[PDB]
Amino acid sequence: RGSFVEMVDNLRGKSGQGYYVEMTVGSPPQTLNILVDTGSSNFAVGAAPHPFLHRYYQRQLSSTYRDLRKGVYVPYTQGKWEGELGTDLVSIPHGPNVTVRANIAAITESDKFFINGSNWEGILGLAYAEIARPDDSLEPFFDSLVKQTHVPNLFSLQLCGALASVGGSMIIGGIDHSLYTGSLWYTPIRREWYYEVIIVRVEINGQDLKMDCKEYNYDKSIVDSGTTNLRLPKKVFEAAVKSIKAASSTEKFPDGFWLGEQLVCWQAGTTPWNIFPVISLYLMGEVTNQSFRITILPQQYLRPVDDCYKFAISQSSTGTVMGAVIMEGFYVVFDRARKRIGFAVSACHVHDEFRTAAVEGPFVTLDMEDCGYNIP
Ligand SMILES: Cn1cc([C@H]2C[C@H]3CSC(N)=N[C@@]3(c3ccc(F)cc3F)CO2)cn1
Repeated sequence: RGSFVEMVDNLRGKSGQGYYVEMTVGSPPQTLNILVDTGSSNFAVGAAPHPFLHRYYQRQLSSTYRDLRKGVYVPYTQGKWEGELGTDLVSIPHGPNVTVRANIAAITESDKFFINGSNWEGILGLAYAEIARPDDSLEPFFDSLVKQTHVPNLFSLQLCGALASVGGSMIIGGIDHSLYTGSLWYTPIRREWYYEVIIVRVEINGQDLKMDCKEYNYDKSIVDSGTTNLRLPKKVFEAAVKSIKAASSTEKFPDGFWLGEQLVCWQAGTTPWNIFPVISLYLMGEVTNQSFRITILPQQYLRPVDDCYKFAISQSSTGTVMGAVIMEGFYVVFDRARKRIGFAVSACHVHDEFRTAAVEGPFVTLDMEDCGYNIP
């Protein structure tokens, strides 16, 4: 359905600084680079001359700007942004040939939000209204896009990985079959807030972690393009590291490396990928008692920083976060229309002659509903 040439390679970025898409806001159009984030729900752009910014939204130059006369305050774990709500006309030059009236938070103050040295000036929150700030009445961009146009209620992301430049594709309103190999396998979206999914089993080199599956999703598991690492609940991180250390034991590394406090280096071109295990996440499938598994390589979880690397699996207190470490192995379809997320082997994933990332199924998995966490 099935080919979108003009949207292929519409994402850029720098290692660890996120993936961005070009957008225009206002009349006449003001071009801005916007970080693509499936982990949030606000469209928010710099609107004042912060030193780190290449450019910013100048509301005084737009005839289509409309003030909502309402502020928005967004503290989060690692920083904060605040702004003034309004609406304006928005387009995506390397996206669908449409213009929509969307909510825009004009960022007037922030802390640890913008990245010194990055090439983006705003964020595109692609998740659902439930988690939008200040509340669910502030319609997210994608919802406005689907309401105002005939663009189908789906988008897909191919994040390619390799400060080294990164690239990828955001296919808005469809799937591009050239971006993946094999078949797409779908997992249900548990609830429409974050893109919440259920992990039913975890294996390290095919060796099951043997944990109560509720631990894998404590307190949620999400698909997040705005996070670099694969983040795991503390207990799961503890078991995964123990197992990865055991499989990779032919070479010893300091405790700091596994905690991300130190790097590891090998003479350029000699990285011993073969000693590092593959990581498999089994996800809840579309049918009762049926699952599938996605498998990533050390090429996804050992990130380049003499070839030096950071261990990009880390502990979380906010549940599993399937960030770029997962997304870079796969073509990911956010099939909002059918409340499901599809995964297929990415045609751009980094691998070697011995192993490739994989999406396999079906598998028989019982009691999968018990894997989801519920607040008592
Ligand atoms: C629900 N909600 C998310 C939020 C925040 C969480 C942060 C960190 S993780 C992420 N995926 N996006 C954010 C984020 C991502 C990349 C970045 F360079 C700066 C950021 F702030 C934006 O939404 C606020 N409320």
